[PDB]
Amino acid sequence: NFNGLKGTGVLTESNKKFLPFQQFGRDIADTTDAVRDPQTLEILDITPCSFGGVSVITPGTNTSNQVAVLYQGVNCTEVPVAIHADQLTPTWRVYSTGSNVFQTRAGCLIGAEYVNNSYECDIPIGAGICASYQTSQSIIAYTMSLGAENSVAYSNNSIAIPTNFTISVTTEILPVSMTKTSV
Amino acid sequence: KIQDSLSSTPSALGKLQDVVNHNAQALNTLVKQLSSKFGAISSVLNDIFSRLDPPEAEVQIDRLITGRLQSLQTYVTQQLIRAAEIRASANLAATKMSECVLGQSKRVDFCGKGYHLMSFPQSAPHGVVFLHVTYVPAQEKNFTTAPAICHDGKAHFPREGVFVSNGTHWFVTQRNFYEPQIITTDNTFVSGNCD
Amino acid sequence: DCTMYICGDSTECSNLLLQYGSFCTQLKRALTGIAVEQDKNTQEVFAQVKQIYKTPPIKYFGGFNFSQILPDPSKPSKRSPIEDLLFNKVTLLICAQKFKGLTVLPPLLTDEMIAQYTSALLAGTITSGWTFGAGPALQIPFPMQMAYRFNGIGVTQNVLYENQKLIANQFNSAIGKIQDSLSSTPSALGKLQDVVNHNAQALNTLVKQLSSKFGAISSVLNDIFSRLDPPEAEVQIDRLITGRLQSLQTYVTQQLIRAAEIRASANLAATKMSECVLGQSKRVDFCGKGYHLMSFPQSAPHGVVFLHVTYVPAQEKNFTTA
Ligand SMILES: *[C@@H]1O[C@H](CO)[C@@H](O)[C@H](O)[C@H]1NC(C)=O
Ligand SMILES: *[C@@H]1O[C@H](CO)[C@@H](O)[C@H](O)[C@H]1NC(C)=O
Ligand SMILES: *[C@@H]1O[C@H](CO)[C@@H](O)[C@H](O)[C@H]1NC(C)=O
Ligand SMILES: *[C@@H]1O[C@H](CO)[C@@H](O)[C@H](O)[C@H]1NC(C)=O
Ligand SMILES: *[C@@H]1O[C@H](CO)[C@@H](O)[C@H](O)[C@H]1NC(C)=O
Ligand SMILES: *[C@@H]1O[C@H](CO)[C@@H](O)[C@H](O)[C@H]1NC(C)=O
Ligand SMILES: *[C@@H]1O[C@H](CO)[C@@H](O)[C@H](O)[C@H]1NC(C)=O
Ligand SMILES: *[C@@H]1O[C@H](CO)[C@@H](O)[C@H](O)[C@H]1NC(C)=O
Ligand SMILES: *[C@@H]1O[C@H](CO)[C@@H](O)[C@H](O)[C@H]1NC(C)=O
Repeated sequence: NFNGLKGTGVLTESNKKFLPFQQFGRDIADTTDAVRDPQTLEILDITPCSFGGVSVITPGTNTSNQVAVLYQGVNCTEVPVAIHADQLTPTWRVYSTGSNVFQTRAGCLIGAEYVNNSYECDIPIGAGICASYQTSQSIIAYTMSLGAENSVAYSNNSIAIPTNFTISVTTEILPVSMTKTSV
Repeated sequence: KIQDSLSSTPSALGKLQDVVNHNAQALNTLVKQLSSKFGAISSVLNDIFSRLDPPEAEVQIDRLITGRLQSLQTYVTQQLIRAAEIRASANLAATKMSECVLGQSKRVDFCGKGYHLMSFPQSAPHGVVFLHVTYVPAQEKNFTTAPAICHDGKAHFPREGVFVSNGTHWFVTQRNFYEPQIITTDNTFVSGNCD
Repeated sequence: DCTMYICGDSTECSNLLLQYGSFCTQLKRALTGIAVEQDKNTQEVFAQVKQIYKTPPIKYFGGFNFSQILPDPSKPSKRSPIEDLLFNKVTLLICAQKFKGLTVLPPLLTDEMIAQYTSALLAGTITSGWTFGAGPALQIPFPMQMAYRFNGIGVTQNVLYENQKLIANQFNSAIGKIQDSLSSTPSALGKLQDVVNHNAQALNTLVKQLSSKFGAISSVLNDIFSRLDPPEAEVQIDRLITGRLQSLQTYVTQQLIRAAEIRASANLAATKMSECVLGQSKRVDFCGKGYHLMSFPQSAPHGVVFLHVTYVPAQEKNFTTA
C-alpha cells in the first residue's frame, strides 16, 4: 500500500535509474513498475505473482479414475512451495504431494511417470510429449514416434519392380451442407 | 470389409457428427443467454418494466436489448464463418464428384491413396461419403538396370518401359508391374553413337 | 484468461463478470479450436508419409549436388544450410510484459521433428521418386528418375543422358544463385515476417487497449475501487468491463478471420506438397513458371519453402510449315 496504492505483488531490488523529480515508474499499459519507499529512498520493482493454466489428462470414465494434472508454463519448484494450508487458489492442494513429478518444456506433469520407449501419440501433452493409459495400471508419458525407420538402398545400378498388386478401397467423408435456420 | 469396418469403430463418422454437434451447441447456448442480467436488476422483462420508475426503466431495458443484440450478432458472425468453411468444403466435393466420379483423375493423392481407378458416391445426413477404388503395388523384387543398350555401335533407348536384368539376360518391362519381354526394335529407338 | 485480462486481480470485478454470463466460456472454446486447427495444419502438411526414411550415407547422385538441402551433420540439428539462413532471417521484454493472462502455447511438433519430416520427404524423393507416395517405396538410380521426368514434358529421354553434365552444372549454379538471392533481398521472406508481425501487433494493441479510459474516469481498477464508493463505482467499472469485452471480442473475431486465411493457405500447401513433390504435375503455373520437373520442401518458421524446378525453352529459330 505504498503511499496509498492498494496493489498486490512481489517486491524486489531494482537497478533502474530515477530522475530526482521522478518518483513512480510506468510501462506501456499504465501499470506501476517501480516505487520509492517514503521512509527510506530505494528502488523497488513490482512484479506480479506466478500463474498458469491447468489441464487434466484423464482416460474415459469407463476405464478408470486415475488422472494426471499438467501445470503449464511454470517453474516447477513453486508447487512444492505451494504445499500449504490456504496458500493456493485450487482446492485440491493435497494432490500436489502426489506421484512422480516430471518436467517438460510446457510444464510439469504431476501424476505420470516417463517411460523411455516410443509409441504412437494418443493424448498430446505438448512440445513433443504424449501421454497414455497403460497396464497395475497408470498414466505414462513418453516422446512421440513419427514412425519406424526404413532404410531404402541406393546404387548406380539398382531397380525395384513390383510383381503383384492389391486393389484397395478407402473412404472420404465430407460435409456438404449445414442445418438451415432462421430467427 | 467396408461393411464391417464402419460397423466396428465408432469414431469413423466423426466429421459429419461434429457439424451437427456444433450447430446444436451453438443453438443451445444461444437460447440459454435469455436468463442473464447483463448488468441489470433482473432478466425478467415485465419485472424490469414494473418496479423501476420510467426515467431509468430505459437505462436498463436498453442494456438488455443491446446485450441480446450483441448475442444475436455473435451467433450470426459465427454462422457466417462456419458457412464459409462449409462452402470451402462443398466445392471440394463438386470437384471430386466431377473428376473422380465422372472420370479418372491423375492428381496425386486426390481420389484416394495410390493410383486411382474410380469412385462411388453415397449419401449421408448433411454430407456425402465417397468410396475410392485404388491400385496399390505390393510385392517387389530388385534387379540390375542400365540406362541404354548399344548393339550396332548406336544407343537404344527404351520406347516405353525400363531395361532390367535377372543376372543372365536383359529384358524390357513395364514400370508399375512385372512383365518381361525380349528387347526388340519395336521397343527401342536410336539416339546416336554409344560413346 | 478473461478473469485476469478483463478484470483485475480484485475480487469485486469477478462477480460482475459472472453476471454477464457465459461470455468468456465462449471465448476460450473459440481460441482452443484455433489451436487444434493450427496443430492439424502442420500435421497434414508435413506428415503425409508415416515411414521415416534416412538419408543415404554417400552423396554421389549422378553429378548433381544436394549439399545445401540434405542435412548438415556438423550442427546437432539436421537443419541444412538453406534452412539455416531461413531460420536466421526470420529472427522470431515484450513477452515478459505479457503478465496479463496472455500466453503462447508451444507447437506439438518441435522443430527437430519437423526437420526430420522434411528430411524424410527430401530423402525419399532423391532415391525412390514418386513411388513412395502411392505404395511401397522402390529405389531407382537418380539420373534415371530425371529421364522419366522429362518424358512427361513432351521431350524424349534422349536429352538428359546425352547432355548429362551440362544439366548438372546448370543445376549447381542455379542452386548457388538461389542461395545468394535469398541472402540478398531484405524482403525475400518478408511475407513470413508479415505474418509474425501481424500477430505481434495484434497482441500489442490488445495489451495497450486497457490503458484507454473507455469513457471512464480512470483505467486502473484498484484505484477506482478505492477512491469511488461502490454504488456509483459500479457504473464506471461497467463502462471499463464493457469496453474491454468489446476489445476482446474484436481480437477473437480478427483471429478467426486470419485463421481461416491461414487454413486456406495450409490446404494449398498440402496440395502442392502432395502434387509437386510426390509426383510430376501438369497444371500450368502451379509448380513453377514453365514445364515442371520436381520440387524440394524446406522448413521455415511458421511456413514452408518450395524450390520449384522447371525447364524453359531458350533460343528460337523460325521456319516454314505445311
Ligand atoms: C522519519 O524517518 C526518516 C527516515 O529514517 C528520518 O530521517 C526522520 O528523522 C524521521 N522523523 C521522525 C519525526 O520520526
Ligand atoms: C461405458 O460402458 C457402457 C456399457 O458398455 C457404454 O454404454 C458406454 O457408452 C461406455 N462409455 C464409455 C465412455 O466407454
Ligand atoms: C527453474 O529455475 C531454476 C533456477 O534457475 C532452474 O534451474 C530450472 O531449470 C527452472 N525450471 C524451469 C522448468 O524453468
Ligand atoms: C556405382 O555407384 C556408386 C554409388 O554412388 C558410385 O560411387 C560408383 O562410382 C558407381 N560406379 C561407377 C563405375 O560409376
Ligand atoms: C498376388 O497376390 C494375390 C493376393 O492374395 C494372391 O492371391 C496371388 O496368388 C498373388 N500372385 C499372383 C501371381 O497373382
Ligand atoms: C536386393 O536388395 C537386397 C537388400 O538391399 C540385396 O541384398 C540384394 O543383393 C538385392 N538384389 C540384387 C539382385 O542385387
Ligand atoms: C533369367 O531368365 C531366363 C529366362 O528364361 C532364365 O533362363 C534364367 O534361368 C534366369 N536366371 C535367373 C538367375 O533367374
Ligand atoms: C557440392 O558443393 C559443395 C559446396 O560448394 C562442395 O563442397 C562439394 O564438393 C560439392 N559436391 C559435388 C559432388 O559437387
Ligand atoms: C522468320 O524467318 C524469315 C526468313 O525465314 C525472316 O525473314 C524473319 O525475320 C523471321 N521472323 C522474325 C520475327 O524474325
